[PDB]
Amino acid sequence: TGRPEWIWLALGTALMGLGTLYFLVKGMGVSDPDAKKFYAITTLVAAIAFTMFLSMLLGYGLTMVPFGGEQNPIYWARYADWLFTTPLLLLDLALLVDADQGTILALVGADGIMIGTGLVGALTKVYSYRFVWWAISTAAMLYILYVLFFGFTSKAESMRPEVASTFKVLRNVTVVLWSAYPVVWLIGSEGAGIVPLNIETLLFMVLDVSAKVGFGLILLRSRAIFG
Ligand SMILES: CCCCCCCCCCCCCC(=O)OC[C@H](COP(=O)([O-])OCC[N+](C)(C)C)OC(=O)CCCCCCCCCCCCC
Ligand SMILES: *C/C=C(C)/C=C/C=C(C)/C=C/C1=C(C)CCCC1(C)C
Ligand SMILES: CCCCCCCCO[C@@H]1O[C@H](CO)[C@@H](O)[C@H](O)[C@H]1O
Repeated sequence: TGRPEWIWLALGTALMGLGTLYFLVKGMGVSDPDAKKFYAITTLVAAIAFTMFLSMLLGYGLTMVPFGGEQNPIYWARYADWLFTTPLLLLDLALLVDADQGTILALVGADGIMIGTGLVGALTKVYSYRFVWWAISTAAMLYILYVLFFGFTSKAESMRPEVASTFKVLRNVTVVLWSAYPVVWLIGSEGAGIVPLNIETLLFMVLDVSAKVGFGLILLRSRAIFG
């Protein structure tokens, strides 16, 4: 009939909006140039989330895809958000540990794949191929999560305990939250259609807010971002 997911779009909008504005204000107040690069990335992550939630709320970034004999709604704008915001989040982790330039290029890379395949999955009309795309995307994601868990922690260990242990909290936050997205896609409106669209918007919304504003509040309050 109508669109019951709207409420969680509206609450996502509110939350990314407040977070964007809060980061903007704290970021403008501080003088340290190193701390600033973190503000700039993190305020930008939130701002993009905000604009994409707000579009969706207003009914944009939505398409119908036929698969399994039905006409099925898919919010593709969501992938336009992730395309930019996930790699910016990795750049935050990467600058915290002084990652080598070519590790960063690998992650951004893996990441582009992850979002690009997720999206193609979300629009494929042969039901089983949707899961082929989904599996590739999850493979790229695991690769990310591996490098953050093995490669970056080893890097963090070269840093003062305070930047290491901030990194550890953020790594920990990223691993738990990111590792849930594939499960939601698989069981929700984009995959098996078990969990309906409203409940799935809710879940992604909570993961997104946690993965960006939650992440942001942890980083941007740390002494670790100061030079
Ligand atoms: C240097 C010179 C360059 C030459 C010209 C090229 C410039 C083009 C830029 C990139 C092209 C993207 C096109 C686009 O369209 O973007 C993506 C999308 C909108 O989706 P859709 O329209 O197909 O949805 C369904 C369709 N149906 C609802 C209307 C029926 O959603 C989004 O990522 C964002 C939506 C808007 C963001 C909200 C904040 C500010 C918006 C103000 C302007 C809006 C004016 C109408
Ligand atoms: C602010 C948004 C965040 C941190 C979003 C993270 C999203 C992912 C790690 C997405 C992962 C996906 C898969 C692993 C496979 C299927 C489709 C994707 C895009 C949802
Ligand atoms: C109310 C919503 C507006 C959000 C403003 C987000 C600001 C994004 O961040 C911007 O990144 C620049 C690089 O281009 C940095 O060097 C800056 O400090 C900043 O202008």
